[PDB]
Amino acid sequence: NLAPLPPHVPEHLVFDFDMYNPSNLSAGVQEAWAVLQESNVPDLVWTRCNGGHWIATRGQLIREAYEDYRHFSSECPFIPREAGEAYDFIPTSMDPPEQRQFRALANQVVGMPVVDKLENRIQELACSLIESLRPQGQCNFTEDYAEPFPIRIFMLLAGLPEEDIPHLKYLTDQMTRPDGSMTFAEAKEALYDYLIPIIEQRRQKPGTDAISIVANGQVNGRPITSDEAKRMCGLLLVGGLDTVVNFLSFSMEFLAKSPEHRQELIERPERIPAACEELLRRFSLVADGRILTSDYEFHGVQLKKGDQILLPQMLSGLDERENACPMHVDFSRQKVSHTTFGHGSHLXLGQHLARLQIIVTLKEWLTRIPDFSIAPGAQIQHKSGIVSGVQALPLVWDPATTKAV
Ligand code: HEM
Ligand SMILES: CC1(C)[C@@H]2CC[C@@]1(C)C(=O)C2
Ligand SMILES: [K+]
Repeated sequence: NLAPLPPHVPEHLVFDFDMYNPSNLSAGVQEAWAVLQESNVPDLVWTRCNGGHWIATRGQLIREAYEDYRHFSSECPFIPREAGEAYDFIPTSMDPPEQRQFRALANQVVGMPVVDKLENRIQELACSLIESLRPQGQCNFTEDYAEPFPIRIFMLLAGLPEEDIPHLKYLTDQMTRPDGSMTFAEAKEALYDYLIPIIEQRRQKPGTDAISIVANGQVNGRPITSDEAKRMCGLLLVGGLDTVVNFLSFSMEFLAKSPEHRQELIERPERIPAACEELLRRFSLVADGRILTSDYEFHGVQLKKGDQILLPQMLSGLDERENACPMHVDFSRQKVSHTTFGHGSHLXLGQHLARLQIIVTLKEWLTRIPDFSIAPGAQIQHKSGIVSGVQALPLVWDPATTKAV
């Protein structure tokens, strides 16, 4: 239900948006969140859902809050409070000064030099999967590509067996879009239960994989601890298993529904990177937040120490104050403004990997299957959370229109 309204919150600021089951979900997730930017809604609102918390609804406030880590701490970055309290991943649960030293280590395993080394295998995997689907004239895109394409690459990078994917994917999903079977704390402890023996093993006998690299790594010139390594490796798993996996499906749902936009990319494939950026804006999908370190008056609103504030990364690029006609996809948009990969000191460090995976998927798919549609009669369902997603995406095409390459 709705948590009782705290005394310090004026009733005129109440807007009971449920980030885990938003009212207008049937219209699309981004559409469902964009209700927070309707004409009657203030820049900063209180929702009584999910224990009660603030929501910044506009790009300007979201950006300002991500910059001000002194007032807006990452210590408790998830809603609901019990999830944010249990959340201890590194670097995300940390503020400067201590946070930054951990970013360099994470960059060693998923940063640009690593992405370069993996790029041929990434390309190869996309081609392999797509060629196998091509003659079928149909797929369940979420499970036939959106999942295995990013996840098998992450498993390879981390040196984990592919048979472990269903278990790990289940756990990650419970931390971002819980189905009610597990609390965040339970899913976290299970993920750590998995990692503990692996980290011990790889500190004793290091390999070349990501976990070995992190577990035996150094931070600001001193050895990382087993526990710090566990808390970082957990985060890396969530990133590899539950980000681009969802994003690809939003993109592909859009392309199937939009023949005019596909054709643009078939006629002019060099536009694909710009298209990637515009889609990252339009189908932005992350929303986490921060906790107030002290009482603070922010844009005329009295925020109280300990208050949680959702700062939906998703909303910045959908904000008409940041981009004209924001629900329209324009691959030639001149200034594509978004905070899809975050803002401030916690900027996504997986973004080279993410962009490569998106760009590769678009290029390799459109080359082989230029003409495809949503299965006739299908209604695409979505699920909202910390990272939002597509429940299923049945696609169809005429094999005669495809090219084996
Ligand atoms: C479309 C794909 C992705 C999106 C939209 C995305 C989004 C984000 C966002 C919004 C943040 C900031 C969180 C915050 O400020 O609290 C973040 C941080 C982070 N992301 Fe990504 N991400 C994506 C892919 C990836 C991938 C593939 C990885 C690979 C491991 C990854 C690893 C990380 C890490 C390690 C951080 C923490 C940085 C820090 O706290 O200093 N992300 N990401
Ligand atoms: C918000 C994120 C996308 C970012 C990387 C994975 C994620 C769910 C986190 O816990 C930090
Ligand atoms: K915490």
